[PDB]
Amino acid sequence: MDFRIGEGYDVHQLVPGRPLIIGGVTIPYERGLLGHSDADVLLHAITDALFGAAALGDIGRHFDSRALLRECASRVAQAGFAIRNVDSTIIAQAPKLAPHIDAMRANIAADLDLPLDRVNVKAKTNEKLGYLGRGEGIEAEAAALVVR
Amino acid sequence: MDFRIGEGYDVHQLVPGRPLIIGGVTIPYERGLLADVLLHAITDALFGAAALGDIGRHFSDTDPRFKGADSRALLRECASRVAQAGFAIRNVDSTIIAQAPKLAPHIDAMRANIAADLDLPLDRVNVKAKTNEKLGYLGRGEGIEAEAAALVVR
Amino acid sequence: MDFRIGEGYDVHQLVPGRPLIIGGVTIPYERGLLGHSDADVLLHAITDALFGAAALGDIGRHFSDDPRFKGADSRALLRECASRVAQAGFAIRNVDSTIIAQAPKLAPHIDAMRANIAADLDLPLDRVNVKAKTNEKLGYLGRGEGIEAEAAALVVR
Ligand SMILES: [Zn+2]
Ligand SMILES: [Zn+2]
Ligand SMILES: [Zn+2]
Repeated sequence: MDFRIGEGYDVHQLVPGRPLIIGGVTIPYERGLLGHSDADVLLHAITDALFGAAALGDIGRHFDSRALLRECASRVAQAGFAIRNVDSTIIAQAPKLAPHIDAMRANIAADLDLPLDRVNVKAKTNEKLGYLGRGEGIEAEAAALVVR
Repeated sequence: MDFRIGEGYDVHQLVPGRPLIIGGVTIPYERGLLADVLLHAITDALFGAAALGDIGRHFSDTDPRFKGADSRALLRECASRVAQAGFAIRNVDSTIIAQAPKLAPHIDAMRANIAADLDLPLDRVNVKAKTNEKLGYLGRGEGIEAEAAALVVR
Repeated sequence: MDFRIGEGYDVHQLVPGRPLIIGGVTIPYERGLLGHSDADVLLHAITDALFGAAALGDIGRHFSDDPRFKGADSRALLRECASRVAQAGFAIRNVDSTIIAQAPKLAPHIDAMRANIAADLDLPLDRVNVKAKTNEKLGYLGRGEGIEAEAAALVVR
C-alpha cells in the first residue's frame, strides 16, 4: 500500500540529418530529434516519471534510450519499487503518430517488464500553436505509478 | 489495490467568432476556442489510466457514430468504457491555463458538470485556473490549454 | 486505501531587480521571478497539486494574488496548504516535480529544494523529488523570459 506517483516532461528540437525515433520506433520523416543520446523524447519523459515516483532524482543526474529506460527500471527496482502502470502523451504537429503507437507501447512494456495493459501512449497535435505547432520540436509527457 | 494513473493534455486557438466553452460551461467573451479543452484533457487522462489508448482512437472525427457529439457525451461514453474494462474512478484533478477571461466564477459549474458525467461525488473532482503570466501564445490570448490527472482502480 | 492524485503548473516571468527564489532557495542571479508573492514557481506548482489532490480548489482560491500576500514567503503558503489538506482529512504520501529553465544552473540547488519541501510537508526526503530541465532552447523558456514548474502529488484520506 506504499504507492507513489511520478511525472515527467521532455522536449527536443526537430532537425535535418537525424532519424526520428520515438518510443523506440524509427518513424520515416525528413527530420529527427536532436540530443546527446538518440533523443527519444517519449522514453526520456517516461524515464523521468519513473525516477520521480521512486524519488531517485532525474535523467540528468543518472546519465540508446531503450537501454537507458531499462537501466532506469533496474534502479527503480533496486530501491524496492514495482512499477504498476505508465501513461504518456506525445505532442507533435507532424508526422502522424497513430500508426506507430502500438509498436511504442510494445517496446515500453518489454523494457519495463510490464504487460501491455499497464502501458499507454497517446498522441496529440498542438493545434498549430507555438514552436510545437510550427514543427520546431516534439514534446512528451508521462505519469507513472509505483509501489514499494 | 490495483490502482492506475492517467494524464491528459489539450490545447485550442482563441479567436473571435466562436463561443467559449470550457468544462461544459459557456463563458461570455469576445473570443472562443477553434473544442472543450478541459473535458478533452480529462477524457484523455481517463483512457490513459485504463490503458485504452486515447480520445483520437475512440472518437474519430472520421467516425459517424460520434459526428456532432458534445464533449460531455464523449466524456460519458469514455467513463462507460472505463467501467466495462473493469475500472472505477477515484478522482480527477485539472488545470486550465488562460490569460483571459477570469475563470474562478465558473469553476463550481465545471466541477458539477464533470462530476455528473463521471457519476462521481463532487469532492472527487477538482478544476484549477491559471494565467500564463503574459508569456507565450497562452500569455497573448492566442489559445487556452488544459491538463488533467486521473486515478482509477480495478 | 482512499488515494487521490493532484497535478500542478506554474510559470513566472524572469526580470531584473527581483530575488530568484525556487523551492525556497535564494539563488544568486541577476534576475528573479516576478509575482505578487516571492513568486516561487516550484512551491506554487506543488501547492496547487496538493490542493488539487484534496479537491480544495487552487492556490488562487486560498491565497489570492490581497496585500496580505505581497512579498509572502511561499514556504509559509505551502505549510498552510498542507495544514488545510490535513484538516480536510488527507495525509500526503509523495510529491514529484520538475523545474524548466534555460538559466541559471539548478542542479547545485536541487537537494536544498528537496529538503525545504520535505521539511514544509513533514515528509522524509525519500518521499520528495525535484527534477531540473532545460527546454532544449525552445520557446520563451528557451529565450529565458520565464521559468516553469510542474508537480504531482499523491495523498490518502
Ligand atoms: Zn530528452
Ligand atoms: Zn481538444
Ligand atoms: Zn506562482
